[PDB]
Amino acid sequence: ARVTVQDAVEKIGNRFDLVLVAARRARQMQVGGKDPLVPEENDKTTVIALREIEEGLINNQILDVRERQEQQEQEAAEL
Amino acid sequence: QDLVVTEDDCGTHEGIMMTPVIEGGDVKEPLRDRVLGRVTAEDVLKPGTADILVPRNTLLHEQWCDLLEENSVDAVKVRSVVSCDTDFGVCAHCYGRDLARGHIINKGEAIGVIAAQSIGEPGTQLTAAAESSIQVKNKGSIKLSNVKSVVNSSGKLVITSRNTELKLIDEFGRTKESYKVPYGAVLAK
Amino acid sequence: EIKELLKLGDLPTSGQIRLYDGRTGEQFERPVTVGYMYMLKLNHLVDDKMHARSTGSYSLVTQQPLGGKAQFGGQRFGEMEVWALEAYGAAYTLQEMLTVKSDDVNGRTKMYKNIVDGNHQMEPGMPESFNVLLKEIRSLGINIELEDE
Amino acid sequence: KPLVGTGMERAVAVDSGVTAVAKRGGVVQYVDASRIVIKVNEDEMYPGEAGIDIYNLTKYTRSNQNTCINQMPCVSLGEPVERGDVLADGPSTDLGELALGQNMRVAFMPWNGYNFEDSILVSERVVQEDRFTTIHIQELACVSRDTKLGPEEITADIPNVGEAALSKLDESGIVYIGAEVTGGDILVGKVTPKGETQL
Amino acid sequence: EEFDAIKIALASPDMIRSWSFGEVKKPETINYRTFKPERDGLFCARIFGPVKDYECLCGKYKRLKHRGVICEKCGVEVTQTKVRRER
Amino acid sequence: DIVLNPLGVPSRMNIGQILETHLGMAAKGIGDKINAMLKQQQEVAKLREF
Amino acid sequence: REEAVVWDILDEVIREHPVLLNRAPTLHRLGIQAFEPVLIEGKAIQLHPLVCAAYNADFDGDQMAVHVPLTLEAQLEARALMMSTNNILSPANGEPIIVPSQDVVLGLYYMTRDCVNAKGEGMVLTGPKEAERLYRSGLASLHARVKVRITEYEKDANGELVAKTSLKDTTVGRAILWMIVPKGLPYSIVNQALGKKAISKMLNTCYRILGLKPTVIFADQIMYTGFAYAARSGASVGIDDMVIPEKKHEIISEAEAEVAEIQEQFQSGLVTAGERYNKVIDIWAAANDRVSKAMMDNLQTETVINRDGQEEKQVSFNSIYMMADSGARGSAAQIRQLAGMRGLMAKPDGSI
Amino acid sequence: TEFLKPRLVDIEQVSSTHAKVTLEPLERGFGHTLGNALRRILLSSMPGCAVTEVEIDGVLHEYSTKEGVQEDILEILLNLKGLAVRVQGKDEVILTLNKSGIGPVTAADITHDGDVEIVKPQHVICHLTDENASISMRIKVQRGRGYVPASTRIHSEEDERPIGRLLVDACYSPVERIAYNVEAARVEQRTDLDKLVIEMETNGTIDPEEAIRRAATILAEQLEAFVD
Amino acid sequence: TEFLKPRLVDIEQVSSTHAKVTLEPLERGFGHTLGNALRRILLSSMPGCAVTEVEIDGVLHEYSTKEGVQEDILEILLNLKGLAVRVQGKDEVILTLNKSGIGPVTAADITHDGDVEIVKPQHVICHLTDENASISMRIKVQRGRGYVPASTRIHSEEDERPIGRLLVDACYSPVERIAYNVEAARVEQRTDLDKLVIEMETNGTIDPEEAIRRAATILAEQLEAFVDLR
Amino acid sequence: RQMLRKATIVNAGSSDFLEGEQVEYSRVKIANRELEANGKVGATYSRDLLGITKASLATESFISAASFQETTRVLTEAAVAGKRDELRGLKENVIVGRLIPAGTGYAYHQDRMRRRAAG
Ligand SMILES: Nc1nc2c(ncn2[C@@H]2O[C@H](COP(=O)(O)OP(=O)(O)OP(=O)(O)O)[C@@H](O)[C@H]2O)c(=O)[nH]1
Ligand SMILES: [Mg+2]
Ligand SMILES: [Zn+2]
Repeated sequence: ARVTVQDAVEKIGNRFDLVLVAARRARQMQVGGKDPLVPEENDKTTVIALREIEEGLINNQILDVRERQEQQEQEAAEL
Repeated sequence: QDLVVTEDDCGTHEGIMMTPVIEGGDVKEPLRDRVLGRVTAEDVLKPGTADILVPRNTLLHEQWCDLLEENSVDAVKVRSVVSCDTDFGVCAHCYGRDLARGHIINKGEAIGVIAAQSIGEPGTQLTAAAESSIQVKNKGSIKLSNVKSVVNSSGKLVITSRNTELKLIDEFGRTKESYKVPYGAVLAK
Repeated sequence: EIKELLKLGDLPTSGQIRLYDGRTGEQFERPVTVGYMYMLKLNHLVDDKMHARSTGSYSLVTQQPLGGKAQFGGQRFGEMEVWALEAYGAAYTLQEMLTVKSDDVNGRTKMYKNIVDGNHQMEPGMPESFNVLLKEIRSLGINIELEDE
Repeated sequence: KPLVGTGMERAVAVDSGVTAVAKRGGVVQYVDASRIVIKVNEDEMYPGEAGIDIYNLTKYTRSNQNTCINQMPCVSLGEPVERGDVLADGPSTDLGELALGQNMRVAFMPWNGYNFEDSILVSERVVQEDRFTTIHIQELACVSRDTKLGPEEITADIPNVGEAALSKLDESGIVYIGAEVTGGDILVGKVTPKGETQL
Repeated sequence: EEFDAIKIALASPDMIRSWSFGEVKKPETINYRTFKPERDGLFCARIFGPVKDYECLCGKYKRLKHRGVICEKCGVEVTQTKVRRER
Repeated sequence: DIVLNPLGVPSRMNIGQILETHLGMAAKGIGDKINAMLKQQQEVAKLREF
Repeated sequence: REEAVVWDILDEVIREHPVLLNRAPTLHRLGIQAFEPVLIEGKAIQLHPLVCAAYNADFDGDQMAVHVPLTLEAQLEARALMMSTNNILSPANGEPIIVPSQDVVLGLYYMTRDCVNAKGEGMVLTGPKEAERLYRSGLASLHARVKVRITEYEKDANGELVAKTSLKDTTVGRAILWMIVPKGLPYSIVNQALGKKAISKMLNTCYRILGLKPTVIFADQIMYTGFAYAARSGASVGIDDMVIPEKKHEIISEAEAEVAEIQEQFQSGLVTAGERYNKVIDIWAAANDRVSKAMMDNLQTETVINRDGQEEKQVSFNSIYMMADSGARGSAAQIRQLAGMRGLMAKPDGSI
Repeated sequence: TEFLKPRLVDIEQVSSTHAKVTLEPLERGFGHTLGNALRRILLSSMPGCAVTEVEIDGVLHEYSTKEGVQEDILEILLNLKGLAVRVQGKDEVILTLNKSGIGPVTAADITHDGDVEIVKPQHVICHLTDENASISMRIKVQRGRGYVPASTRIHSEEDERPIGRLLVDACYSPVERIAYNVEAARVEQRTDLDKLVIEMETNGTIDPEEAIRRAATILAEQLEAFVD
Repeated sequence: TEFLKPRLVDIEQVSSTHAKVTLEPLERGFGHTLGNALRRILLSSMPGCAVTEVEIDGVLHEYSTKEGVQEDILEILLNLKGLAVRVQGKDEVILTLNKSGIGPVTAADITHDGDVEIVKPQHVICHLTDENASISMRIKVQRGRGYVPASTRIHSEEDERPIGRLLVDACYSPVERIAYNVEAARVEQRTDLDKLVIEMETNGTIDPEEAIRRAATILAEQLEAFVDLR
Repeated sequence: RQMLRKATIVNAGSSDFLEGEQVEYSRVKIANRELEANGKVGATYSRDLLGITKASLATESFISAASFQETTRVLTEAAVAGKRDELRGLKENVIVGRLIPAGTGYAYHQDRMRRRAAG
């Protein structure tokens, strides 16, 4: 969260993987301009990803599943 | 530098038997605090061998440790880094708790560096000889392990062993105080 | 002799006084030692010591930033400081400090452009100090090659 | 001066040489914020040369650590003085005694962590009274060299420069005496001959 | 470039020749007057590369247009000055 | 003027600063008496006595 | 040009952006920590007291390196792994390093410590709020021994917290500190006179029962209350603070005629240089301990406090004694050479 | 004079009892000037009602024990200190509490009385153990201000004092806690400028927002003697 | 509310600088409430007049030395900080000081301007050694409040930089010292009723009486904001 | 554990052990696991203690050995052996300015090791 990131560690577990997953999500919002699931409330992309992980919306597996979905939609469009 | 947590569980039963540092009467370092946050090896129950109390690879939390003290367990084989089978690193279970986090160590943590730093720091930062008579603090019976002494014309037991360990046993039969007797000593009893 | 002198001043022999807090007006709950200490302002003024750097000139051979405030220098990230990042997790912070922040010439300009572009992406490379090391070992007549994937 | 001293204070101030001390003594003929002229007494005054000592005082000069060296006159106009009396005080000297800093009303007691580990809590009154206000004189040089392309010019005529900047430089390209300056202001204008003009 | 490993081995006389772009015959560094690199000296531009980006020594070829164009007259390759750190 | 921390004395074992402070106040005590007598003019005889 | 709009933009960038602070020497990993920066006017870096332990930071001119983690990844590794809050326990031993001292511990000690009767001994209050109101009203000392009604919250077998109300025999000050204490903890934690040693245990206990955010808030609260009551008190040093044992010269003159008798016996014939060296060192070493013990028995206690009628003995509120007993700064050893006897000094050879 | 006035900005009302009040912008030093001045009035000068005297039948002094009652008389009195009372018209009212049987005696068992209003009728006073036990008392509520203890009441008032009348502390003040925090209000230009955060905590007889208004009013009433 | 207002009772004026002010009757606790609140405004907020700019002819900067003058320009400026000035009408007045010959230059040598009043005419500014020496300067006195150092004033406006003006500190604040004592006012019935004794020590300018009136005014102005807006 | 890294070997297995070669314990255990399943010549071993300085120079990364101490000697012995450093350790990766094989980098580094199996 804002202050401390303990809760988001408790969702995923490995501090190291927490950082990778929060990084990947923050990159989506930074570059892709992906819309945040929680109200922004003037928060940086680093903190928003941690909010989304805390509440259990963002996760390595979930991100991978939606990557496949958008990627398959684009394959559909190209063919 | 190379030592990193590579595996979660090597599934080895090996364990460094750690005893309570009881040197100089007052227990210097308790066994509870010496095995606090370390994976246990071998289903070690209570005195009465008929029902398992503790399992195998199980993180010793402050709660488990408090149970250990009611039963007064003296010796515990615990899983250690040295006896870990993992090739090219060590297992989260052989190590135990990341003392800085207060829970089981995360795989990928650079343990060796932390070890070297933590041994090195105190040294770098840190940069009464009236021991004549042993007087015993609590009543009990004299236990002399490793001792070969000769009786002198006084009536008294004059020790002639080099390694001499006087211990203070209670009633139930636990070791509670230690006292390094030297060579050339007169024992009262 | 000091207490005798204090009595001549009609000041207390203890040299402790009743003090009142300027903020609240209430008294402090016990007597406080007050008097005159001769104090010195040493040459170490903060004005002279504060220094900060984002990007600057870079060293001739090693291509790392210079040292010292007079040369507009980056702070030295020493072995000791590196080990701290090793103990933690922090692998990206470390690589940053090794590469786009020091030698990596292409990397530092590319990442500067990314930070103004607001990309906050590293794109690492090869530290020029290492390229030098290779050249210095080949100058000794030792073949040191990079073996490819 | 130091209120709680030892007595070495005066010895050090005199022997350091930074104080002007009277060799001959006699009565002071003329004080000035620059000079002291003393008329010598007949008993030490030799009958050969004119018996008037002149001590020129050093005014506000740079030290090696860029601190300030200033001599002020101690005595008043028409004061009788003996041999070995202090005529002018050096930089960190009171009437003859050595004065390295400033004594202050101090109280030993915690504040709201504003004196945590040796941290010091000071009154605004100290700043107001300009006690521990310190004077520093820095020396900057501008060198006109001769290069393979040709000699460098110290003109006020400098390519790509605001009138704001050139206002402070006079005809030759030198800043005026008394002029206040801040980082980036030009002190001595200098231009260097460039060979290749390829753009 | 991204590689797997690094190996170290004794340099063959012929291996050493491979890296070389010429034999420095003379101790001459630069000319005292035109502070430019001397013939087949220690700072020879003909061997180590051009002093200035995409510019030969005698100055006949300039600008990024001329790329790898070894000037016939002085014998200096028109590439970046960076090369003189690697050759 | 200045508020210094008591805890930076007994560990440091420089007790000189405290004696300097007590004497410093006594010195200034007598300066404050002379300042008071000079503000009220008073007698040269009385100043001389004190 | 440092235009006014630029400051507003800079404020916006620094928001939620962590910065690394480093102090030399970096002996262990806590020599680097991440913080969220707070823009301040002035040229000095402001460091949080409680982390000064990890850095071995004391403000007599130490400096620190600042480093900016640029990438999103580096920002996340700083916020999650390297943040001050997240590195509370040391990597070496389980004991934590983050713990206030000095003024902070001094203020807590003064309040917690209870004196004889004082203002309003043996009153009864409805909770810590009546206590606070009494103290601030000026009808009660912080050290008044009065019974108050406090409601502690003990955790049950599950996640639910059980509430328990009981009368406690503590002091006004400790009741008011209970207000800072989060629900879960026992009242017995604040009921002793608190020092730095007890407060470290308090924060560790709170961390293992309640968790991270509560201990973070609780740590801040302890710092604020500690400073606040630290300036409300105002203990200091003096010249009479250092008490000297009355029976010091009696133990000095005895020891001194004794050593004299052995020096006269030296010319006689019972003594080598080594034997007499040992005998004189033994005599002075025992004298030193004697004078130190008598000095510590005239300083620790030796408080004649007339209780509500007759005389009592209680612990001394002598300033230096409180500093030493609280563990705020000097130890008994430093007070041995302050008001006691300096002792036997050892030559550079190591011989005494 | 470039006078720089503050204005009441945010009123977080966490509860009817607890309410935080941020205040800006304040000039340097006015944070503590206004903070403390108000804190002192709000503690020692906010007026209110409180139990002064209690007379229980079959009780000669406060140290005895009544059978069928778990709490000693002292503990009962301490609960009556916490009894929240409003008197509308009169300055002094004597309320009667008669109750019997097994159960927690609450403040609702007090005989109403038209003008008097008991803010917390569920307030615990006594626990009755045996059903045959009955408790009867006459509780005197006076209006005053600040904190007037029995120790400061016996030393000043030495008039009528018969045995049996149990005197308890009377916390007239409706404000239970008050603390003010000065935080930096980084202001358009001034960094010296601060905000005042007053964290108030009453019982609910007086509104925090109204209590602050009253405290400032008392302060300005004292400044009428100094003309402007 | 049996409200109980104090009224200004006794004004002992020990000197033009020092003045004691007893105040009664005060209700219990209002002694310290008013005492400190007033002390803080009287130290930080008090309005006054003080020397802001000085321009001496033949003087480019404050570090030079003028011939025939014992004191360096810095020391002269520090003496002008201590110059006690009242401006009646205008906010900013420029006084002229021209003096020659041997003598201690006093404040009386300034051309007495009509509205402006120099409180201490004997105030020493300069010592002239040589008879041929003459000093001429134009001293600007501005009205403000608190403490405005030359360093805080060298980082704000500075629209024009006339090589020849010297900025010096000017303590606008007339109040040098203030302390308040709460004594018991053994009131007809109440013994907790108290008096407030304010010992003020100013330099020149502000009248003690007038200053207390102004400080109470500023506090009451600040309370209008809280009594009004909720 | 790092002190007890190396071990001397007696006899031969299916690899090149013979009398008294000093090889790391992990690598001889790997050999012994495949040997016990398949058979071949069994190899008796004996763990050796190395005190810190020598243990660090005995590491099979010469970039870590060189960076530590004795750089001239380390590089002659590596140059003559034609030794190949695959950059397994942390010091090795820090020198080339790469991601550490630990903490954050352990995820990425394990992905590269599986990229060695195919593509
Ligand atoms: N790293 C380093 N630290 C130094 C050096 N010289 C002094 N110090 C530190 O400077 C500090 C000076 O004393 P303190 O740190 O205040 O000592 P302390 O442990 O707080 O004990 P007290 O003085 O009794 O409060 C010590 O922590 C030293 O470690 C140096 O050369 N290197
Ligand atoms: Mg220290
Ligand atoms: Zn050419």
